[PDB]
Amino acid sequence: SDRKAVIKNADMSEEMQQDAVDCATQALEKYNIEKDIAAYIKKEFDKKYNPTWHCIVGRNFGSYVTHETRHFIYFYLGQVAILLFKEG
Amino acid sequence: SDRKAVIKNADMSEEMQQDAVDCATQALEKYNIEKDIAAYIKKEFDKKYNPTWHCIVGRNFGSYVTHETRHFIYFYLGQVAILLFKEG
Amino acid sequence: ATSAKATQTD
Amino acid sequence: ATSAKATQTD
Repeated sequence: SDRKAVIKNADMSEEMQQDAVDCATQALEKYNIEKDIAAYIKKEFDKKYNPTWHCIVGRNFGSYVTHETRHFIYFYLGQVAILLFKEG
Repeated sequence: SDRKAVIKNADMSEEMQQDAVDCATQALEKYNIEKDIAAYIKKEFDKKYNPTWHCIVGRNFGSYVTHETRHFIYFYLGQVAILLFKEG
Repeated sequence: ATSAKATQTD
Repeated sequence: ATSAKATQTD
């Protein structure tokens, strides 16, 4: 819509990266609270791309996670950072 | 040391919750950058309590994750929030 | 064996 | 099958 997608680190097909950005755009259009945004994104990837995804949405965080190959993306959408990854 | 541990949500034995707080205290004493803090905590729980843990450290984030029973803690230590959980 | 959890910073 | 990743906000 108005928000700039900047992908920072991805281990993920470009189709799926575009999905991630799409999902997060829909989440940001629907929700204002970071946990709700993360939930929307997580639930839709669990549906679309199989469980089990995990999503963190915020302006200030660092992380260290373990993900399945080809199932990791860390990106900005506007001023919010989104970590989305599959493990389990 | 000086930082106040405030546990917000836990699905975890009280022994392990104390370990989590201990680990994060050591991390904060050693590291200033959130990703490094998260890495220290993640790696030590992978060692002490078996893989696979995931750790997020920050002042602003929401999350939605899936964890194994009895292997979840979300807490503050000082002004930083720490999410630490096992999945995989 | 698992649960889903939401967290939000103050 | 897996990798570990670190992320840090700007």
